[PDB]
Order: sequence, then C-alpha cells, then structure tokens
Amino acid sequence: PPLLTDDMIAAYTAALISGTATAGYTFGAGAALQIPFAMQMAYRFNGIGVTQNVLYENQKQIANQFNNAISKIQDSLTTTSAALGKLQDVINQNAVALNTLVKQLSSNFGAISSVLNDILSRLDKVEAEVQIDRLITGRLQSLQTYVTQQLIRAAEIRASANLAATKMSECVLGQSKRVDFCGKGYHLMSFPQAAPHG
Amino acid sequence: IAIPTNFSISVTTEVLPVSMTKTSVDCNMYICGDSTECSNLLLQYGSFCT
Amino acid sequence: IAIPTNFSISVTTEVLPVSMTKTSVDCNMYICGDSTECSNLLLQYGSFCTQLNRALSGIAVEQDRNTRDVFAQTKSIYKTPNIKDFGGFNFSQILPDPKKLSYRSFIEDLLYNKVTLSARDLICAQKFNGLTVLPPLLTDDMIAAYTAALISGTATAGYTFGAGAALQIPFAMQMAYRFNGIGVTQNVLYENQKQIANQFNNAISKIQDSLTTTSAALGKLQDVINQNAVALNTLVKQLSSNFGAISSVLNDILSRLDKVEAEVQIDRLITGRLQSLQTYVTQQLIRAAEIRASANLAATKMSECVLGQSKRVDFCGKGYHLMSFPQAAPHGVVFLHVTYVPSQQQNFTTAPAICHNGKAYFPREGVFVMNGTHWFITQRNFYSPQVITTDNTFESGSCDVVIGIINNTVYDPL
Amino acid sequence: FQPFQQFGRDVSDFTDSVRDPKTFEILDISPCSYGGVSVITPGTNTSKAVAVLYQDVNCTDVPTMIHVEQVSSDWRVYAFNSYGNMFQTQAGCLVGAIYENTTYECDIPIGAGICAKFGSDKMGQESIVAYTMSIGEDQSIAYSNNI
Ligand SMILES: *[C@@H]1O[C@H](CO)[C@@H](O)[C@H](O)[C@H]1NC(C)=O
Ligand SMILES: *[C@@H]1O[C@H](CO)[C@@H](O)[C@H](O)[C@H]1NC(C)=O
Ligand SMILES: *[C@@H]1O[C@H](CO)[C@@H](O)[C@H](O)[C@H]1NC(C)=O
Ligand SMILES: *[C@@H]1O[C@H](CO)[C@@H](O)[C@H](O)[C@H]1NC(C)=O
Ligand SMILES: *[C@@H]1O[C@H](CO)[C@@H](O)[C@H](O)[C@H]1NC(C)=O
Ligand SMILES: *[C@@H]1O[C@H](CO)[C@@H](O)[C@H](O)[C@H]1NC(C)=O
Ligand SMILES: *[C@@H]1O[C@H](CO)[C@@H](O)[C@H](O)[C@H]1NC(C)=O
Ligand SMILES: *[C@@H]1O[C@H](CO)[C@@H](O)[C@H](O)[C@H]1NC(C)=O
Ligand SMILES: *[C@@H]1O[C@H](CO)[C@@H](O)[C@H](O)[C@H]1NC(C)=O
Ligand SMILES: *[C@@H]1O[C@H](CO)[C@@H](O)[C@H](O)[C@H]1NC(C)=O
Repeated sequence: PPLLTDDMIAAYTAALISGTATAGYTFGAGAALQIPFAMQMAYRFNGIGVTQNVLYENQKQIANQFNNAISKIQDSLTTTSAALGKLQDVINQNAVALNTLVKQLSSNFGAISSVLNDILSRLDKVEAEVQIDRLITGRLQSLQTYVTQQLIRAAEIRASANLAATKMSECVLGQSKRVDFCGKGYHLMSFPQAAPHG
Repeated sequence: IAIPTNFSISVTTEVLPVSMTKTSVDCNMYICGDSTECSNLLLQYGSFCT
Repeated sequence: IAIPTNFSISVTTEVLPVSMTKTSVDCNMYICGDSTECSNLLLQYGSFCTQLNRALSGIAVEQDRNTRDVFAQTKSIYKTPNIKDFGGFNFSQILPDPKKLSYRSFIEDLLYNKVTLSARDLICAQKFNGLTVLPPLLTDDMIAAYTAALISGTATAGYTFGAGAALQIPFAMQMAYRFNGIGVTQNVLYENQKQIANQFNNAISKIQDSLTTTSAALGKLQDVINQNAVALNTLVKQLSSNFGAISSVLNDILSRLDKVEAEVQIDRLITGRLQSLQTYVTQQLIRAAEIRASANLAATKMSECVLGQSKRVDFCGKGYHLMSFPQAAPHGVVFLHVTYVPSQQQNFTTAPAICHNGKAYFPREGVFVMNGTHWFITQRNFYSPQVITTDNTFESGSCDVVIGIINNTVYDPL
Repeated sequence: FQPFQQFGRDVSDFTDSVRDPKTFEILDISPCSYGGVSVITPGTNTSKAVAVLYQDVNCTDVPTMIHVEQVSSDWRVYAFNSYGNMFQTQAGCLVGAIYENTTYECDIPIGAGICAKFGSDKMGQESIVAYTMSIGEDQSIAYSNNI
C-alpha cells in the first residue's frame, strides 16, 4: 500500500486551495499575507496586461461567468469517460503485467513438464537436474523481463511526476507568463484536485 | 488593426500521472515454491534475486 | 490587507548530479580466463560483445558531453580580481584565493573532502577480469576555472555577458536593478546598503556551518558514487556460480573431462556470464538516462539562474530570486541561490478605489493603505507609504458603481 | 598458507596462488596480459601512424607488464625510450607521439585534459602530437565603482 493515504492528499489539496484564495500567491514565498480576493484578481488582471478597471466595473459578470464555467466541469466530467484514460492506462498496465507473469509458469521451457512435482516423482536425482535447470532459467528470464519493463515505466512516471511538481510550483502558487504552460489563453490562477495515482 | 471589445473566462482541465502501484516478489516461492530439492539448485545460480 | 515592513536575505543550497563514472569491459577476459579453447567456443555466439562495447562507449562519451554542456557556458575565461571591494559584499569565500595552495575556492574545497570517492582488495579482482575505469576528460582544475570565470564576471559585469559582450557596471547599481526586478523600488537598497552587505556576508558564512558539521546534505551526490561500486562488486562475484555445471572454474572442467563432454558444461557458464553482462549493461543504460535528465536540468538551471534573473516561482530558491553562484563538486554541481524574503507584517485597512468628486481613481503599482489617520499609497512588498497625488493614480470612469469605494481627496500639485 | 593448503582462490573464484609440490614454496599467478591498451590513430586513408596508450601503469616498467622478451619484433619499438616519444601523462603514457606546449582545441580525446591531433607547425608533418586542451582565453575585465 502507499504511504500517503487519500485523506492526507485531500487535506494537502484543501490546504493549498484555502490559502490560494484567502492569502494570494505570496504564502508560498515567505509568510502568508492577507488580501481581499477582488484586489488579488485585479492584480492578476494587471499582470495580464489589461488595466485594473475592467474588473471593478464588471465584477458581477466575472463572478457569474466563473461560477458556471466551474459548473460546466461537472457536465464535462460526468458524461464523458475518455478524459482520464491517461490515468486509467497506468492502472491497467500493472494488472496486465502481473497477470502475464503468473501465466508463464504453465510453460515447459523445453522440459518434459511445467510441474516440478511431475519431474521429481518420475525421475531420479541424476537426470532431474538437466530438466529442472531449464525451468529455473526460464522463470529467471521471465522475472528479469518484468523487472526491466518496471524500471523503464518507473523512469517515465518519474519524468511525468517532475512535470507535475513544477506545474504545481509555477501555476497554483504563482502566475506564469510562459505561453500554453497552464491553459490556453492568458493564465490567471490554477486549482489542484487530487486523483487516484495522479 | 484588430482590437477585441469583449472577453470570456474559461476553465481548462488537464491530467497527468504521478505514481504507480508498488510491487514485491519472492523468488523462492515463484521459481520453486515449497520444493526444497530445487532451493539448493537455485542457490547455485548466484545473487540475481538480490 | 497585510504588508511587510522588513525583510531578510537568505542563501539556499541544493545539489544535483551531472555525470557518473566511465567504465569498460573485456569479454575475452571476463567470460574466459585466458583459455584458448574457451575463446573458440565464445567466437560461435555472434556479436553480443560488440554491442556491449558500443553501448558502454556511448555511455562514456555521453558522460563527458554532460559535464561539457553544464559548465562550459562562456568560452572566454575572466581573470579573478585581487580586490573584493564590491560595495561591502565579500566574495572571498566563493572565489579562489591569491597564492592559493589548492586551485579552487574555500567552499568547494570544504565539500570536496565531504564526499569520499573511494590484501584481498576488490580492485585487483576487478582488474584481473577486464573491468576498468576510465578517467574523465575534464580535470577538476578546469571545472574550478570555469566556475571562477563564471563568478568573476557575474559580479563585475552583471548578467549581460551571457547574452553578448560583457558590460562593466558597479555592483550597487546591479543590486538596484535586481531589486527593481523583484518589484520593490531602488530605495530600500541605497538607504540600507550596509545592512544588505552585512546580512549577505554572514548568510554566506552560515553555509560553512551548514556544510561542515551537518552530514547527509550531499547524499544524492554520494549515491551516484556508491551505485557504481556496488554494481561492479556484484558483477565480479557472479563468476563463482556453477550455472548448472560441475564447477565454476573452467580449469576444473577442462582438466577432468574430454573435449566432447566439455562443451555441454562450458556452454552453461558462457550463457550465465553473458546474461550477467547483459544485465549490467541494461542498468548502466537506465542510470545513464537518469543522469542525462539530471544534467539537462542542471544545465538549464545554470543558464537561467546564473546568467540571468528568473521570474519563475520556486525555480532557484524559496523566495524572490536575486542571483545564483555555481560551485564545483565531484560528479555534480552546487548552486548558492540568493533570495529575498519578507519577515515582518502589519495589518492595514485598504480600499479598491477613491472617489474624489464623482470620478473614481485607481492606483498604479501599489495599493491604498491608511495608517490610522488618513490614507496613503504604498507598494505591496515593502511598507513605504507615499502621499496620494494625481501622478500616482489615473482617472477612469465614474465612482457611482464600485464595490467598496471610499470618499477621499487627491493632491493636485498646481 | 595452511599446512595442508595446496592452492589459494580469489573472491571471483580463480587460482591466484599455488604451492609447488617438489619444493614447498608459494608462487603467484597473474594473467600474462591484463590491463587496458588503447591505440590512437588518424584515418587509414591518411598516412598510417599509431600511438599506443597504456591505461594505468607507470612507464619506467612497460616491458615488465608487456613481456617484451616474447612479444613480436614490431612491438618492441612501442615499449622503449630510444626516441624521445615516451612521456608520462595522468592517464598512463603515450608512445609514438610528441608533446607540445601550445594549447589547441580538442580533436581526439585521451583523458585528463590531454588530446591528440595529426600534424604540427614545427620538421614534423606526419607525426601525431599530444597537447593540453584549451578552455578559452584570458580576458581580464576591469572593475570600477563609477564606470
Ligand atoms: C460580453 O460577453 C458577455 C457574455 O456573453 C455578455 O454578457 C456581455 O454583455 C458582453 N459585453 C458586451 C459589451 O456586449
Ligand atoms: C529588519 O531586520 C534586521 C535584521 O534583524 C534589523 O537589523 C533591522 O533593524 C530591521 N528593521 C527594522 C525597521 O526594524
Ligand atoms: C571577507 O572574509 C574574510 C574571511 O576571513 C575576512 O578575513 C575579510 O576581512 C572579509 N572582508 C574582506 C573585505 O575581504
Ligand atoms: C492581524 O489581525 C489578525 C486577526 O485579524 C491577527 O491574528 C494578527 O496577529 C494581526 N497582526 C498583527 C501584526 O498584529
Ligand atoms: C499616520 O501618518 C501621518 C503622516 O506621516 C502621521 O502624522 C500620523 O501620526 C500617523 N499615524 C499613526 C497612527 O501612525
Ligand atoms: C461620498 O460623498 C457622497 C456625496 O458627497 C455621498 O453620497 C456618499 O455616500 C459618500 N460615500 C461614502 C462612502 O461615505
Ligand atoms: C623431490 O626430488 C627432488 C629431486 O632430487 C628434490 O630436489 C626435492 O627436494 C624433493 N622434494 C621433497 C623430498 O620434498
Ligand atoms: C582518401 O581521401 C581523398 C580525399 O578526400 C579521396 O580522394 C580518396 O578517394 C580517399 N581514399 C579512398 C580509398 O577512398
Ligand atoms: C609511479 O611513479 C610515481 C612517481 O615516481 C610513484 O609515486 C607511484 O607510486 C608509481 N606507481 C607504481 C604503480 O609504481
Ligand atoms: C615546454 O614546456 C616544458 C615544461 O614547462 C619546458 O621544459 C620546455 O622548455 C618547453 N618548450 C619546449 C619547446 O619543449
């Protein structure tokens, strides 16, 4: 089992969300400084390039459009079941790799049988050696292939986790000026949500 | 020149994996099982399982 | 709102590996121990060993490519100045000393012996079976010279020598420009320059205590050294395995059996030793890939934080990044990130805008903060209150509908 | 050895010592060609001239570790200091190449900041030379408080 249970990860995400909204992005670089949310959104709008005038004169429209743009994620996630395929194939690959390893025990590997009990109960000690060594070598090769593929998958997942860590560090508790690093248009703020294995 | 007169606010969802499941294996009960006749023979193959 | 009234300067240290040891193998010495009747049997297996040699040679070339990419950034070394009067900032600890006994600075001397690179010794057993270690192309003197040329040249020419030619600039004006790049004006520097210099000089000196007395701060850089030794020691011990043969020694088999019965038991040893070599090359390739990724990260950190000032949040240090200093390490690099963090804070009551006589006024690069009697304007990262004038604010729209707007006057200099 | 010891084994399980049956003395066994040997050459289309690098030995005792008394005749010229070409480096020594003091850009890497190339400006037109690689040139920028 993993060391961090899902409740602690949910607590981490909740502590990020409550603290991004009530203290701005400055809580991650030094201590947390209190600021109203409207002034923080005006500062982010000023960081985009537009002046801090289109917010205070249109604040109700911004709030109303944000509240149902958030609510559209409910329909985007509840109906469609293809957005988390990148998160589902990770689950599927381990099950497939574990299931294909236990089925290699039913192969002869050039011996008279795949069962050690059939070989040991029908042959004496001198000629059981040459037919048990084939099974030993085949099962060792079957283990080695699994270990190598697990190492390669671990490297891939480590690269993806490093990307997730720098995205969290630069977009949740900061505002990024890099193009298409978080979103499509001009980035304002990000919210992290806990997921199974992601 | 073209200059916008309005704007819209969008929310984008992107996912990416962080970790996989942790697994462990035991050679002595995978390669042989409970057979002590081949435990000594697996002992002669070195330290692959370590 | 909460606005800081003071600040502190901290130095952050992190390490990350750049390259690993280069190794080479000889199949005709490892698979067979000078047996002229084992070489002929090994010759009928194909070109597996040429594949292993090409893989190990590619890894060895990539290891030198990594340390060439990370450190060689300027291609024009700068002479270290003898004086260190940089406006009160002491650069003697991170720069090589005049008439030095060792050709590197004090901090990289102190972390050189912190890690350890190292009669039935295992080295002779490795050498007798074709396992050799190749020395790196760049010696540590040239790496120390590269780091010294980066330091002397970051301090005396700013960051502009990494993009074009070097431009001479005083150190304090560079500090004012970097402080302006943080977001705070160039006012807290010139009025508090002695405080900045005195805090920087002992923030640098605290790294000596953080690296000398406390251990396990370079474990990521020691594991790279340990893994190669463990992998090479576990490869030479596989030669004592029967692999289903009567003995692990070719001389016991060849002296006790005729030539016809010899191949059926030599083949098992040959296949087992070939499998061991395949495995060793496989984890060597995977570790080389991981080291390449870490070296690319080190190279882009070198490019973005030493040769410039980065606005990315938590890329070099914890707080607001000012500069970085590279230090040479065995099989790695050490970065000294100078950051700016606020320390204290004070509560204040704020307003979004001010309606003077029917028209709203919005601030520029600041917020509206009153101290208890009347309202002022100040920057967010430092409590420096200023009087509200017509130059600090801009007229836009009407004040009839603004959430939370207040009534106050604006100063007209006319 | 023990009083009934006959041969000694190694960690990698090979005989490195033996007791002589007639005269009870102990002899050591080492491989008669161990240690790396590298050959540095230009292209074969270019004029054929090679340099031999021994990996991690001193070069006052190259004939000890190479067994020159039973090696071929053309190998003896690469194991002696008759001509001024055998000079010691940090990564062993080079036989068949002359050292130069002027630094250049690295062409054929050898190790420990030493490279090799074909040709020279000194007369030598076919001998390969060995030099210390350059990491740039001195600039010596000046610092002032009001410039
Ligand atoms: C901008 O778009 C929003 C959403 O459709 C709309 O409510 C608003 O009236 C538009 N603004 C103008 C000036 O038409
Ligand atoms: C800010 O902190 C420094 C370091 O403790 C101190 O010397 C200085 O007096 C402080 N500034 C104020 C205004 O108290
Ligand atoms: C810099 O630090 C050294 C360390 O001992 C000290 O001797 C020296 O006085 C300091 N100041 C200058 C200007 O070198
Ligand atoms: C600011 O107010 C909060 C509660 O409103 C309080 O906890 C905090 O201590 C105050 N800050 C200072 C510097 O007194
Ligand atoms: C607020 O600032 C004004 C102007 O500097 C000063 O006269 C007044 O005493 C200050 N009040 C407090 C409570 O600091
Ligand atoms: C500002 O003054 C106007 C008239 O001078 C008044 O109608 C309005 O309520 C005042 N606003 C506040 C916040 O007192
Ligand atoms: C074996 O015989 C030889 C021949 O004379 C002799 O030199 C040697 O000492 C003998 N070894 C013994 C007696 O152990
Ligand atoms: C050697 O190089 C020269 C010059 O490029 C070329 O003309 C010649 O064909 C080459 N030799 C061979 C055998 O290809
Ligand atoms: C090689 O020579 C140097 C200096 O003459 C000496 O310090 C070193 O021990 C020698 N190495 C061997 C293996 O004899
Ligand atoms: C080259 O350098 C060596 C060692 O510094 C010196 O002895 C020699 O005179 C120099 N010049 C030549 C032409 O070898």
